[PDB]
Amino acid sequence: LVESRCCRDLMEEKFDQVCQWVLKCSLIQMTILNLLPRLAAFRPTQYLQDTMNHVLSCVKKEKERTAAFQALGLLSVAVRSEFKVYLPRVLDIIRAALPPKVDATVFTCISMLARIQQDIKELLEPMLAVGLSPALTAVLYDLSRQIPQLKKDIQDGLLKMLSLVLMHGSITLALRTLGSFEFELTQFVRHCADHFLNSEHKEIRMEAARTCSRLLTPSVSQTAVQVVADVLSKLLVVGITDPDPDIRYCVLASLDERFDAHLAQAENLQALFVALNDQVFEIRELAIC
Amino acid sequence: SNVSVLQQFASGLKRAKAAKELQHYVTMELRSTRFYDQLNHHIFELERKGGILAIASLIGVEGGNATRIGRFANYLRNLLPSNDPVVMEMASKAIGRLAMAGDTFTAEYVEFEVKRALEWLEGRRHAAVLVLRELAISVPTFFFQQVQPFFDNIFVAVWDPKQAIREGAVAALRACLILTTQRWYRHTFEEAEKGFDDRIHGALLILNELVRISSMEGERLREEMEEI
Repeated sequence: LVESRCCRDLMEEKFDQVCQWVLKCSLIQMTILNLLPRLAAFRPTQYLQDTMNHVLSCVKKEKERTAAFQALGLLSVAVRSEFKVYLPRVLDIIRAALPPKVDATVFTCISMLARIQQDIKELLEPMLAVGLSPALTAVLYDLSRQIPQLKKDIQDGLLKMLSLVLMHGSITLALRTLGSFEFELTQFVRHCADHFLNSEHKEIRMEAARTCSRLLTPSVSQTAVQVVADVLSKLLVVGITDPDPDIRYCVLASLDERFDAHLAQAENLQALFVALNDQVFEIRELAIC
Repeated sequence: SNVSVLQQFASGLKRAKAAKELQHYVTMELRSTRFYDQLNHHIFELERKGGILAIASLIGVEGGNATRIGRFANYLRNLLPSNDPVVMEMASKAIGRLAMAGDTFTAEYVEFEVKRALEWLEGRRHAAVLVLRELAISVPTFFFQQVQPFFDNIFVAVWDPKQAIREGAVAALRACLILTTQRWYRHTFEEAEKGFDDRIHGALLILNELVRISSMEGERLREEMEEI
């Protein structure tokens, strides 16, 4: 309506201010980068090239890389042809930035730019060494679901990092990743029954109980029935002999209706029968159900 | 009953404060009134974060309909005159939360606060922008009673020589623009163009709000990136 009428004039005025106030004004620099993504989406090659050059100039600048990373991703989403050949500059800048390790904005730029199939093949290695962060995991999971180009490669990289992480609070994130979404496993669940038996941290135990039930998805051969019945025993004992009810409450909540055919064993029943006579009601209510 | 409450309030005022407020809200709901009011008055008089948190914690739990609204109205105006530190932002949020309870006097309190905030519109303009945004967020219907004077006042306060003042003005203007768009475009465009022809971040912030409101396609991507 009104904004759509005086849009080219605003875009021309916005471009002039960015081109002129290049090194004269951090308040304007933060505002200019934010205004560029709004202009790029609303007004879509001279404008795109100038915006990319201004973003590239501010990408290496201090206190502007995070703003420029989001601005570049927004422009790439608006037009895939505009950032088709200009994406390599972002990849090259982040190629040695990840190996060197501020990194939160690097993952966001990749996630925004992701939404062709050969650039992600080698880019996984620099992201793997960047660090174990929820943003990195969320961005990688989003890429796999939206674009499952090499599902095994993303699975292999995530599995390799998870295996070495648990070999020796930061580990709790790796345990979350395996129990977050599907993976491609009897060796993990056997060692998974060791963290809550030795680690005195209450926080790691809260996630430890949650991941055991979700990782037990293979539930007529006498090779997996024995192991699944063993890992079930550890959680049942922990859910009644733990000091604080917070760990106990999540143990029985994980044992939902699905385990009806696995909780009917006589040895397992005695574990549940104790939970009826519990000091706190929140566990008694769950136990009786 | 009162000694423990008084001790908890002092400890929270001076994660400990959040835990005390949650415990006090649970204890108040489970369950004297004069002792709580006296402790809150002493905390408000003296510290600042604890008194506002205790008042906010008791808001929506004890069940004050009109009696608590009047007492909180006087306290809310006491901290409105002077823009105290970042802790005072909770007090404005507490006032907005109390004004959103749905009381009979809430409509009159919102109108009185809006008129007072218009006069203020940097210990006055910045506080008014946050207060106006809090009122708009809590009571969008009550914020539409006087929107023409707000636009004129915002167009003059955003031109002041400040940095963080325009940040609250842009957010307050965006909230007013969002409410209007949910249910002035010419005035906003003309005012921005006049100021476009210190005056760098403010002009871009006003233009950014108009661009986001006009086209929401890019806003979804920003929200998705922030969530992930």
